[PDB]
Amino acid sequence: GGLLWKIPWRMSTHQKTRQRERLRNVDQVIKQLTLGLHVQRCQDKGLTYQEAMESKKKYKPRSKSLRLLNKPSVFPKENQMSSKDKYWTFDKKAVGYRKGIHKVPKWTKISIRKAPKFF
Amino acid sequence: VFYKVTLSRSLIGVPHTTKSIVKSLGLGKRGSIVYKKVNPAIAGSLAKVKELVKVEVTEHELTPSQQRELRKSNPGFIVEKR
RNA sequence: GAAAGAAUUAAAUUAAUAUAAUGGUAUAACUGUGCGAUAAUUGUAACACAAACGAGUGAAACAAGUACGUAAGUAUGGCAUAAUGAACAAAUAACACUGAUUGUAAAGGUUAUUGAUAACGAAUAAAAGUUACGCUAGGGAAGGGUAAUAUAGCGAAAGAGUAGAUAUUGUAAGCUAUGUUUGCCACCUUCGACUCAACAUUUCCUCUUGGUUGUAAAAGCUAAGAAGGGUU
RNA sequence: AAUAUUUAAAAUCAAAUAUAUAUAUAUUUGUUAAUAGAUAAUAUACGGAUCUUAAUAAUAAGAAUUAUUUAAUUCCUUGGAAUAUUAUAUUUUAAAAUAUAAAUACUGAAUAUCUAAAUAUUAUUAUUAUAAUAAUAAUAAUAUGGUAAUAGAACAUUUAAUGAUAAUAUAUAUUAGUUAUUAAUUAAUAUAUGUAUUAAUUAAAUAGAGAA
RNA sequence: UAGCCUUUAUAAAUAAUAAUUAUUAUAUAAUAUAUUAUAUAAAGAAUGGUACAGCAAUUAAUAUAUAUUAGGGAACUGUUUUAUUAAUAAUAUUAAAUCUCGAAAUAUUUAAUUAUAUAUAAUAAAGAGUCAGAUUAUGUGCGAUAAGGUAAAUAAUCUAAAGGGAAACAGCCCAGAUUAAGAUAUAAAGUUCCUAAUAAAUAAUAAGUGAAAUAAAUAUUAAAAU
RNA sequence: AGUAUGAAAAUGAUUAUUUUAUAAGCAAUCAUGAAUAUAUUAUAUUAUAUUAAUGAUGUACCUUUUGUAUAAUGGGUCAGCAAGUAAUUAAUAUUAGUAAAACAAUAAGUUAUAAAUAAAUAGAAUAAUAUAUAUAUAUAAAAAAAUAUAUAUUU
Ligand SMILES: [Mg+2]
Ligand SMILES: [Mg+2]
Ligand SMILES: [Mg+2]
Ligand SMILES: [Mg+2]
Ligand SMILES: [Mg+2]
Ligand SMILES: [Mg+2]
Ligand SMILES: [Mg+2]
Ligand SMILES: [Mg+2]
Ligand SMILES: [Mg+2]
Ligand SMILES: [Mg+2]
Ligand SMILES: [Mg+2]
Ligand SMILES: [Mg+2]
Ligand SMILES: [Mg+2]
Ligand SMILES: [Mg+2]
Ligand SMILES: [Mg+2]
Ligand SMILES: [Mg+2]
Ligand SMILES: [Mg+2]
Ligand SMILES: [Mg+2]
Ligand SMILES: [Mg+2]
Ligand SMILES: [Mg+2]
Ligand SMILES: [Mg+2]
Ligand SMILES: [Mg+2]
Ligand SMILES: [Mg+2]
Ligand SMILES: [Mg+2]
Ligand SMILES: [Mg+2]
Ligand SMILES: [Mg+2]
Ligand SMILES: [Mg+2]
Ligand SMILES: [Mg+2]
Ligand SMILES: [Mg+2]
Ligand SMILES: [Mg+2]
Ligand SMILES: [Mg+2]
Ligand SMILES: [Mg+2]
Ligand SMILES: [Mg+2]
Ligand SMILES: [Mg+2]
Ligand SMILES: [Mg+2]
Ligand SMILES: [Mg+2]
Ligand SMILES: [Mg+2]
Ligand SMILES: [Mg+2]
Ligand SMILES: [Mg+2]
Ligand SMILES: [Mg+2]
Ligand SMILES: [Mg+2]
Ligand SMILES: [Mg+2]
Ligand SMILES: [Mg+2]
Repeated sequence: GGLLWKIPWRMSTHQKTRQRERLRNVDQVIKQLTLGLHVQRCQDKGLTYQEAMESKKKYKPRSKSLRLLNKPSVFPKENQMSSKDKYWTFDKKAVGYRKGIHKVPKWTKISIRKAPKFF
Repeated sequence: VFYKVTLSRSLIGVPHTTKSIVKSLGLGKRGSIVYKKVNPAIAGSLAKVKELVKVEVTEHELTPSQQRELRKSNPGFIVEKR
C-alpha cells in the first residue's frame, strides 16, 4: 500500500453537521412525497387544497416503497437514529465491526440508515 | 396538486440505473426544475432517487416561460427616449 | 356382529435407472407380462432456446406407410445433460441433370454412404537439435510492496536452578516491532581488497546504578541511564 | 465503608413518536477515562507557526483536543411568540426608563440562477428581397470537456480558365489601431515596380512542420 | 466476426426507460356465507435457494453411574455380577463450497395505466476504432484473512476530464470547461495566523494524548452498576 | 557552383530605457506601484508602448503507455526539404442528363426490364391479395417450407 490515500478514520465536526443535514433533507423529501399523495387523494374525493391540508385525517400511502420508507424501524428519521448509525457503518472485516461512514463510496448520496441490531 | 422537483445533487457517480430513473423524470442538468402531476407512479420514482432530488408540494404548475419571467432580475432604471 | 371387495391415508425416490455427477421419477421415467420387432421409417419443416460465423437443442403443423391399443391415442430410438471432426482429393451405388461438331462415351452434377486431421476450426502428402563465433527489429509487454522465514521484545509460566517458577534460566502455543538472512510480486532492465569515512544504538570497553538463599572480597551473571572517547 | 463480579438500553428504567386516545399497544433512543506496552540509521515533522488560562485588572483572553448539538435560549407546530443580549436615539439622576436594528451564521468550483455574446435544433414573431424561400434581428426551451474514430464547414501558398483598375497605384517588411482575428484591413516609415494570373466562381495540387 | 461508436433515412413506430395496480388479511357500509366501495396493515402478481437461520436426511464432533450385544480380568466362587472398553439404541449440544427441512433485500420479469416526445426503441444503406487496462468499495478462488500480488463478479472514476477539497496526489469526496461578466444561491471541504470565512451549549482530557495515515495481548490507576 | 537585391532567423560586440548586489525553482499569466519614450484634439486628474519593485497561481513539448515533471524515448539553434499519390476494376451515397429504358453508335457490347434451380425442353390472378400464380423438394393433383408476381396507368 505505497500510494497514500490520506483518508482519516474520523470525521470533523463540520462533516457531521453536513451529514445530519443530508439525512434531514432525505426525510423531508419522504415527508413531502406522502403529503402530495394525501392531498391528491383528498382532491379526488372532492375536497379543495386548503381543507385537504387542514383535514384531520391524513391518508397514509399505499405503495410498498412509501409505506416502508415511513416506518421508523425500516427507515429511521435523523432525530430517531443513534449517533453511531449516523456516522458509522457496519463492516464485517473491520475491528469493532464498524468503519467510518465517510469511507463508503458516494456516502454523501447513498443512504445507509439501518445496521444489524447487535452490531 | 403538483410536485416541484429539483436535481440538487449531480449524477456523476450514481449507477446507471439511478440515472435512468432520473432521465425518465424529465430532469436534466443539475438544478433543473420540472413540475410533475402528483401520482402514485411518480411518487415511487422520486422515492428511489430521494437523495439526489428536493421535492416540495405546490398548488399550481408553472410553465417554463412563467418560471423564466419569475427569475429575471430587476433593472434599476426606466429608459427615457432622448 | 362377521367374510370378501373396492380401496383410502401415512411413509418411501435411501432400492432402481445401460455408464461419472447433477436434476427427475411411485401419476413412476423403476419392475413384470401379451403383441411386437414396428417410429432405429419417408419428402416439406414454421417458430423458439442458444448463438460472431461454422455449428448445436426443443418442436407445432401438412403429406406417404408401419407396430400396439376395443377405443382415446402413443411411437421420427434410449428419463435428460457427454459418446466427437470442416473443406480439398479419392471410393461405392442411385437419379436422368449436362454431354465442348452430332450419336454414344469420357468427365462433371444432385442424392446416400466411407475412411481422422487428439496441437481435436483441422497452415504440407512430407521436417529434429546446437551456437560462448554469432547477426537484425523490438520489449525489459539493485530500488519498491509483503514479512511466510530471519532477528528482537512483550504477556502467561510448564520445568531446571541443593530448598523456591520469576538471582540465572523460560518447552510447545499467544501479541507484537525491524526490514539487517532465505523467500513471494513484477511498478522499475557485480563479490572482495586499498583510501576516506558520515550516521543510528538494539552498548564490546570506559562512566553512574538496581537485583544476585545463587552480591563474603576479587572476579562474575542479569538489568537501567549513557553514543564523549576507543573498538588489531 | 470493606469484599467479589460486569461495564451492559438484550432484560429493566427514563424519554420521544404512531394508533385505539386521561390508559393501553407498538416503534425508536440512552451504559467509562488516563498512562506504560510504543522501537534505527542525512533533520525536529499535526503541512508550519502553534494550541490547555489567571481574581487583584485591561475598549478585550481563557483549546486551535475528544464526544453530542445549536445558529442567541424557551413554548406551539420550515414558520410564529416570549425571554437573557449587543449597538444606537430621547428623557431623568457613571446609572434608570421608552423606541429602533440583529434571530436566513460565514468562506467555498470553470456547479446553478441573474447579466450579456456565439453555434445547432424545436416552437413562435419582426424587417428586407422550393416568398411553403434566403439574409438579419427578437422571445421560450434543450445542447455545446474529449484520446482512437466518424461527420460538416472554412483559412493561408502555388498553377490553369474568365478577369477592370494603376506611381493620388501595387508588392514586401516594421510599428501602432479596426474587424469575435490561423485572416484581411487603416495610417506612418523603407525599398522595388509605369507594374497584379489582382476581387470573385470554378479545376488541380511537390497545398500548411518543435517532433522520424 | 460479435460486443461498445459514427453518418444518412423509414413509417401503419412508442414497441425504449422509469414507477404504480396486481396479492393476503382486518374494519365499516351497500347488494344476493358470497360480491362491491372506502380505510388500514403486511417486504404485496409469477421465477429463484445466496446472506441469515438450522441439524431435517448426508458428511463429521462431544457427554451420559441410561439400556442391549460381544471382548477380555477380578469378585462370586463354574454362575451371575462387577471393573470396564468398541458398536448400536435413547437424551442433550455442535458445523458444511460441492447440505438446505425455514428463508430476505437486491435480482429476472409480465399486461394495463401514467410520466419522459427538444425523448426512446426497431429497421435499411454505408464507415471506424478497440480485442496490453488501472484504482477505489463490496462478495470470493490462489497466496499466509501477505503484497502497489494474481483471477474473475457488481458499481464509479482515470483511460479520454478541466474545477473545488484530501499539504503535495491519473483511480478517493464533490463537481463535468461555448464565450463573457460577476450580482446571487451554493456541493465536497473549511472559518486563530500562514489562508478566502464564526459565535455558542453540555461533559471528558492534563497525556501536547490529540490537532487530516487511530499499534495489539497485557499491567497500573481511577469512575459507574450489581 | 548563373547574375542582382537582400532590416529572414539563429549567432557576436556596443549603445539607449527599465530592473537587479538579503534572495531560491519550466522564466510565463494575472494583480499593482515606479521610471522612461511617443502622441498635430495630453482640454487632463490623458492613452498607449518597454521595463525581473511587490503579491497570487503555475511539475516543458511529443511518442509509448493502466499510468510520466518524471531520473522512460527524441530535440544546441535557425532557414530550406521531408509523408494517403497514380493506373486498372468492383460496391455503395449525393447531384445532373436521359428514362422502361441508359451509355454508344458502324456494328458489337453492357445494364435494367422475372423470380428460381446444380441442371434440364420449366417460368407469375382459368374469375382477384394470397385463400390465386411461378420455381425448387414431393405428387395424379393439392397441402406443406422459402422467395417473387399482379388490387387511367406496364417498374
Ligand atoms: Mg436411461
Ligand atoms: Mg439421483
Ligand atoms: Mg436469446
Ligand atoms: Mg445461427
Ligand atoms: Mg424407456
Ligand atoms: Mg489438403
Ligand atoms: Mg433427358
Ligand atoms: Mg461430343
Ligand atoms: Mg458418373
Ligand atoms: Mg509438424
Ligand atoms: Mg568456451
Ligand atoms: Mg525492500
Ligand atoms: Mg521445580
Ligand atoms: Mg516458544
Ligand atoms: Mg540505550
Ligand atoms: Mg565484587
Ligand atoms: Mg561534554
Ligand atoms: Mg429497547
Ligand atoms: Mg523524524
Ligand atoms: Mg456553467
Ligand atoms: Mg466537443
Ligand atoms: Mg509538401
Ligand atoms: Mg522548418
Ligand atoms: Mg506548431
Ligand atoms: Mg468489428
Ligand atoms: Mg408501454
Ligand atoms: Mg454456494
Ligand atoms: Mg427450501
Ligand atoms: Mg485481453
Ligand atoms: Mg493489480
Ligand atoms: Mg491508450
Ligand atoms: Mg481530475
Ligand atoms: Mg465519463
Ligand atoms: Mg459541459
Ligand atoms: Mg502530537
Ligand atoms: Mg489542512
Ligand atoms: Mg535589495
Ligand atoms: Mg538560483
Ligand atoms: Mg510499461
Ligand atoms: Mg503528475
Ligand atoms: Mg526526459
Ligand atoms: Mg533533470
Ligand atoms: Mg537527446
